[PDB]
Amino acid sequence: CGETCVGGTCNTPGCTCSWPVCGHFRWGV
Repeated sequence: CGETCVGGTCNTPGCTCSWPVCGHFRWGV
């Protein structure tokens, strides 16, 4: 998605948290 969940919170509809950053595991956005 192009974000960062340094706090550990990125549970969005269609996106996952990837501390420090945020997005996915394959792409990372």
